Amino acid sequence: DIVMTQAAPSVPVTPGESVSISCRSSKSLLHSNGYTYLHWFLQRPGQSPQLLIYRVSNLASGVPDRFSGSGSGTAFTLRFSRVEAEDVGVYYCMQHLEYPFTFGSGTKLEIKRADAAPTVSIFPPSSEQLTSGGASVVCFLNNFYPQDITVSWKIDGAERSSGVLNSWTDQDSSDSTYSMSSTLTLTKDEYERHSSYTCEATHKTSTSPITKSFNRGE
Amino acid sequence: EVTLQESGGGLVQPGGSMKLSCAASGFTFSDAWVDWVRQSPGKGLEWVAEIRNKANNHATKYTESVKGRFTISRDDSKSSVYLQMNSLRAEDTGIYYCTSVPQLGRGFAYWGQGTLVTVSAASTTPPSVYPLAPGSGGAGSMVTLGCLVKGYFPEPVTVTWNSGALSSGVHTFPAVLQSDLYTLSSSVTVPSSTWPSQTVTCNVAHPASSTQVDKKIVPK
Repeated sequence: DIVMTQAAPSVPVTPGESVSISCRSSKSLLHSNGYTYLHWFLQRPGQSPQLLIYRVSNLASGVPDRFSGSGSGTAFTLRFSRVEAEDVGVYYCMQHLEYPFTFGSGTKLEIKRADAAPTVSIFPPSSEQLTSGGASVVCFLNNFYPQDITVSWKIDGAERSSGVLNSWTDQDSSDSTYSMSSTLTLTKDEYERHSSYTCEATHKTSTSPITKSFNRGE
Repeated sequence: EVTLQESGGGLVQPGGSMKLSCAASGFTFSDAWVDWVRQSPGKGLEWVAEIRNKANNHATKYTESVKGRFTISRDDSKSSVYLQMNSLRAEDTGIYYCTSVPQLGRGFAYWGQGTLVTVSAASTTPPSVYPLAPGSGGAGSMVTLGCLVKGYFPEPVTVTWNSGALSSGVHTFPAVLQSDLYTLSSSVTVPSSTWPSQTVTCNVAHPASSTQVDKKIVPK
């Protein structure tokens, strides 16, 4: 099998500047007929892949002029002349020379922007959930940048780690921020043995943790 | 208008069988070869099989791991291609895409929207939908509401707010799989001048169980 390598798992870039992504094959992708069968695909968050460039440097229809490609034999480059916030996604190279066709592991393009503190919102279990014997406390940490953030749950001061479900969105294509959901799941019984529930977030934007909490008995 | 539309995916029993279909339109199907490519967290995009056109003897090619278990076929009169999968294993779980290769050279030119195949003996279970409303008075300028979609299987579920009228301030998060069950959160952020004055409802649909639920976010 031909191995397609995309060394960088991601590349940070500022909207407006030029950038390039590389790919290499374990074998020359030149076919007997003179063509080099290497293509580039874009997969935006939650969508299917879409063709960007076929045969090293031919742009597919509908693909923006800012994309270009170059390379020969075993090394290839995809370039953006001016990157846009909308370009967030994973870019893949693929060899279409021999069976089985193979894809590189991809390079995610990350858009750099100004720091942004998360908007933290905490939600006590809904009445509907409590009557059903459940008690999930939800915390949304929305629209922040950079992408890393840490969330710690505190039940009456004591930290909780088990029963925490965490989910993160991909980078937003309009404002380049990130968002995260953290749900602390308890039984209704467990829930009523304590009183203070706290969602604590640590992000580079704050020296101190961003705390949001509420009391079961209120 | 070029389109490829997959169907037939969903939850399937390990060792069971399932046939995916792909309906094509908007391009010379007869002049094109058709491929199936799947996507999983473990392998990324993975080529699965190809079937050529009549002129090229309808020849078939398969990736090693599925040879003998999967069968790709096509019906030129219906401009469609199929992938019959048998002896399904956990490693076959993923999103399956149909893509066409017109022979006027263009690589994988067109892709379908994909169909999710989940290999599991678990049962189909509908979600419970719970509204998430703020605890204190809002003010300030904006308010964030949410909906907790819990206890369902398999994926996917579709979540919208006010039937689609509210979408720019929405964040629907990837679902988290717990004990054979998914739990997903969706949040919407609107002006405090919008809610609680105007009704805000999250609409949840779970195709696998034919469940549909509208829940209104009420101030607590």
